[PDB]
Amino acid sequence: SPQPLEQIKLSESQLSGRVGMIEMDLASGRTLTAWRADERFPMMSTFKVVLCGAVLARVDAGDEQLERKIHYRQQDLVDYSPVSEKHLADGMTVGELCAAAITMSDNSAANLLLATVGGPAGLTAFLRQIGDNVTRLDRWATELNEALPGDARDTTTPASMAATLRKLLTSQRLSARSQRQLLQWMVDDRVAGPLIRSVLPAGWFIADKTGAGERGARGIVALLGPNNKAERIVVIYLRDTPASMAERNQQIAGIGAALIEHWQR
Ligand SMILES: OC[C@H]1O[C@H](O[C@H]2[C@H](O)[C@@H](O)[C@H](OCCCCCCC3CCCCC3)O[C@@H]2CO)[C@H](O)[C@@H](O)[C@@H]1O
Ligand SMILES: *C(=O)/C=C/NCC(O)CC=O
Repeated sequence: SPQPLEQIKLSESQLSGRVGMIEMDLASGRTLTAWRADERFPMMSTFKVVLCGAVLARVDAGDEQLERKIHYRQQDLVDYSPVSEKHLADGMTVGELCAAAITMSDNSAANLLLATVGGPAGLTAFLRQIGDNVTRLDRWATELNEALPGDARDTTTPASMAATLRKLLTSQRLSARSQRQLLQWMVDDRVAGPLIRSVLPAGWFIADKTGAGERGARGIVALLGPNNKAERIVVIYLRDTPASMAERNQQIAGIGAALIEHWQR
């Protein structure tokens, strides 16, 4: 594979879409590779990691409990609720809802959690509280993936999302237990984790949350590194490409291949 930046450019050319990417040292925040890092991209389901960061902050403050059982109804369900549709009778705990939202991309679980933090506006206020003045959530689970051209709703930038993920996982804004929990939910992703491991060389750590939307929108927020360590945050978003899901997945994997082959920088 060519150098990371060269591969990212080739991906735009081949997809006829915009790619946004940041490679950041998790421990220090040093930005290593950046491309359209300050441009806007729909977050799609990747917003679920920030959502659970807001939930964890409420737990730390004594305003929420991961054990709290939420009983919900069938009319509360939205498109794609693999886990939540199975618990209409017994409900799910707040912690279970976060595991479902992050590890299975369960949309109803995400919406139930979103309401507890004050809806899209409340999650946006949490982002401003931790110093992210760019990322914004405006709609609910299904509707936020529309990715209309030029629509700033439900967007982030690679740079803001990477900085926000680092703040949630390592800045001590969240308690030690909460930082560990958020990381473990990413490590446990069932949608893409196993698939990524199947193509990663031996020795590489992966934790992640992916997302997809209209007009080719696709994205992943991840922790990656050799020697089985979460060395760097890697955020890649794609938008406005007519390419098949398979080719968008392949182009993202290709950027990963470039990073892996040329990791020392
Ligand atoms: O010399 C480096 C490596 O070259 C190949 O590894 C390939 C691997 O066989 C292929 O499957 C992968 O595709 C890339 C898979 C990327 C997976 C996901 C990346 C995500 C993770 C973080 C966020 C963005 C993308 O590339 C590597 C590097 O060329 C060899 O198979 C491997 O033994 C060797 O150690
Ligand atoms: C999180 O990103 C959920 C996205 N749902 C929309 C789709 O999966 C459709 C992608 O083509």
